[PDB]
Amino acid sequence: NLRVLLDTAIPPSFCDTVSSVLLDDFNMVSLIRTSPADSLATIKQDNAEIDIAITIDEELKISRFNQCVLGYTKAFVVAHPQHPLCNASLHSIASLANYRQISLGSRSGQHSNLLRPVSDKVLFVENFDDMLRLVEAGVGWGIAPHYFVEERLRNGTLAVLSELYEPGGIDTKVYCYYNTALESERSFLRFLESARQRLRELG
Amino acid sequence: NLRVLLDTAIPPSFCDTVSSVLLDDFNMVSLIRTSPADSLATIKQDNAEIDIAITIDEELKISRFNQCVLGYTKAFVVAHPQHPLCNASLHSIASLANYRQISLGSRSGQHSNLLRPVSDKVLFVENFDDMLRLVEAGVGWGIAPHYFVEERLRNGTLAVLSELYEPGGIDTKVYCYYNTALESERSFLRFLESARQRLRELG
Ligand SMILES: N#CCc1ccc(OC[C@@H](O)Cn2cnc3ccc(Cl)cc3c2=O)cc1
Ligand SMILES: N#CCc1ccc(OC[C@@H](O)Cn2cnc3ccc(Cl)cc3c2=O)cc1
Repeated sequence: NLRVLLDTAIPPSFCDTVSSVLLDDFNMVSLIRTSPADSLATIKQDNAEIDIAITIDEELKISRFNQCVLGYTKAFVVAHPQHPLCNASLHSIASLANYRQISLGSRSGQHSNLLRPVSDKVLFVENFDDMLRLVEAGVGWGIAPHYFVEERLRNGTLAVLSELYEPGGIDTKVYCYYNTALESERSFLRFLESARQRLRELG
Repeated sequence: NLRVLLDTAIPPSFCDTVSSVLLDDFNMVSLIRTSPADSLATIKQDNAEIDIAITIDEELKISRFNQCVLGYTKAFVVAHPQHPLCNASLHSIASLANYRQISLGSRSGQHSNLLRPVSDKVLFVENFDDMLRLVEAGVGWGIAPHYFVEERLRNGTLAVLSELYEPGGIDTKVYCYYNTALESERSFLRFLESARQRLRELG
């Protein structure tokens, strides 16, 4: 009985080639979604008995778990096309700390260095859809995975601000936190390669 | 009079296409090398009057400076080919926290989350050459830029441990910390693109 956690920032499609692989080796496989901001909070609860977590969030050592890199995914800073900072200049990008940010909140109330909001003017939400609702309505700017803002960008309903900061979008590591048991377990190594293979393709 | 800081982790070659560009626009251009672990410590000293810093080190806001991404470079965990952990398994990689690490030290004595040593058994050095001296002699393992360990790897004098953690080597962002003045300054934007172009090629 394997239990896998995937945060909202992982493409849902990524699951496709992965869950096939696990199911070839494991007979029961449970899949769980959390906010990127709740992933690590969740695996630390011992009763949660999570075996593997795929998440963008980073911490330097979780008691029962080793860490490794599955690959990279792109996220963008986005606002209402006629947001003040729409011109996307370097002065614009510096000033994100002053303008209202739509951030993912956390059960634990606390945030990693990676996921903490950057502005004093913050408005917390439980998922990216809620976030992008308020960003379309010009309530604030937010940062969200490619696969969320892909549609709304071509539709002209949202504008990118991030390009002069990180051209091509903000590259962000997809980490795999795994219960120590699964080191020297050919099942997990089998998963690890196909998972990497899969996430290279989505690039 | 421009003053640019490049840490040891930046390929020396990167300077080539860059310093040409700056010199087309700026008439005096001073180039300074520090340890990655001293880069940000240095620019914070006000008398240091650094205008631009190219460094792998990360912090969330430095008073007088904005941040952006120039691109990505690869670093590897390396040891003596017959180091205990030479087999490079996931149990090996987890155990790096127990075996002696050769780390870059810092004037400020303190380290960023990114650059802090991961093991209790640490031996500090001022540069990568000193580091790789002691790692060849099996004194410990260390992590160093590609361009340092490139030679010693083909020569069989050093072995990679990092592959099952991050296949292809540990991708690490090259950041550009720049004095706020240089936002809305076509000279700097001119530098910013060629710098990105240059560092894409070195990939
Ligand atoms: N232009 C610009 C640069 C810029 C980048 C990040 C900025 O802050 C966002 C922070 O609130 C927390 N953060 C950071 N990196 C993430 C990566 C991926 C994903 Cl999916 C979510 C996040 C995320 O929430 C601000 C400015
Ligand atoms: N196998 C394995 C995974 C692993 C990665 C880093 C590990 O820790 C190194 C730390 O001491 C501080 N660090 C982190 N990332 C760096 C990136 C580039 C460069 Cl050039 C230097 C550094 C660096 O010194 C340990 C294990």
